[PDB]
Amino acid sequence: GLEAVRKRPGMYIGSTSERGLHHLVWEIVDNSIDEALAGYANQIEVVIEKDNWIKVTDNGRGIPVDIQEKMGRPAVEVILTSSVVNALSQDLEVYVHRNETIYHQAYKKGVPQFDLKEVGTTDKTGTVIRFKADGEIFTETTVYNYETLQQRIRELAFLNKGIQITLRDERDEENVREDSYHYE
Ligand SMILES: CSc1cc(-c2sc(-c3cccs3)nc2C)[nH]n1
Repeated sequence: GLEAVRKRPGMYIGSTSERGLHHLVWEIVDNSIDEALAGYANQIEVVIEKDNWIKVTDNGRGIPVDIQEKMGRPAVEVILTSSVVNALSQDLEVYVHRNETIYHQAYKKGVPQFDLKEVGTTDKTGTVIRFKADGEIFTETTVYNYETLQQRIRELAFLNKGIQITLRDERDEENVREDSYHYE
């Protein structure tokens, strides 16, 4: 049902301009805040990578992977194929650390490029998400802005005392810059 979303993305997101670009980030970030609020996440990271991809990482429990009873498809796929961010992203990747394992799947405009598969072992838990906005949609600007992301990270941490939130800009490879907030 993400096919409508790439037709009238105005209800879902509101304006395809620069402010709609930065709202993708708060979508994913909301999820890690949930994991914090439930009592399992305490650490969260945001990076703007080269070519303006975006990476969010937390140490919560990891998205559920168990197979569902309606179609035999994993929980994590059923969930992402309903994601606004995923629909309006031209590429998107996910890594999950769960059951002592590292699972992985990868999309185009919300269409799964292959079945969830196992790619390693772990003794951690958590989720990683990387995505790259669909330019044919966000015509105007595909460049993120540090100050804007930075101000909002700072309010979120002050709103969630005890939780370490970090931002980093890796676009200028020779000059890497970082801020980390952790209110007692
Ligand atoms: C950074 S994206 C992300 C997604 C999630 C989780 S954790 C979860 C769980 C549901 C039930 C038990 S853990 N669901 C999602 C979507 N955390 N971080």
